[PDB]
Amino acid sequence: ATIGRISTGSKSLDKLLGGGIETQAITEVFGEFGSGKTQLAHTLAVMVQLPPEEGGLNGSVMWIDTENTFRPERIREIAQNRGLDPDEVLKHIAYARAFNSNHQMLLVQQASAMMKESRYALLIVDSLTSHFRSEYIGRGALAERQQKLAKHLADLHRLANLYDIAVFVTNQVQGGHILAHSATLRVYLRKGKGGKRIARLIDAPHLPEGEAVFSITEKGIED
Repeated sequence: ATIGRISTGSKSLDKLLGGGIETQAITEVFGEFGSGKTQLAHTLAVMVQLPPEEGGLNGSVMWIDTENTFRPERIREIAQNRGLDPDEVLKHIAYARAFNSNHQMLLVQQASAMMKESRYALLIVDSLTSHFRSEYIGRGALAERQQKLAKHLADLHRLANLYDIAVFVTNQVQGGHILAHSATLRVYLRKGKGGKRIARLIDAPHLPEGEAVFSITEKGIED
């Protein structure tokens, strides 16, 4: 992984992303359940804690959970298989459930208070859209749903830039999922076979089209 970025754990996925995930930016990963999107989030929550030589930023994590995504048992396994102390890794993941889209937005707006006293380098939102989709139903509420989501993405981008944090969010295709303003780096995941998952990058403004295969292992993800 390159200077100032966080390695995903997979050398081929890092290459596809131009050297790993960036701070001061939003990486948005699309896929169905089983595609590896949440496995990648769990892996990043450990990788960011590593020193720069090993692909991290010695940073803490904030995890905003909108649908029971976070598995501390998985973090413990990944940490153990990457030579880290699992209890220390968990102590540096600030977990917060978001009960609705308003609460999800407020959690982001209030997050920087805890960032002056500890060095955070990663904010995960898993998932970005589940509350927005369940709360704003039909054509009569669609414009408001997209405006609210765009405002949330602007808040995340501001936080990312002010505190030098990588923002990593998950999503699902449906064109319900496309916004008028492109606030993120979009990565599309799909499930393969034999432990493999495939990532595709198709419309990045400063990265060419590409694809990468990675594996789900006891180390989280790797080639």
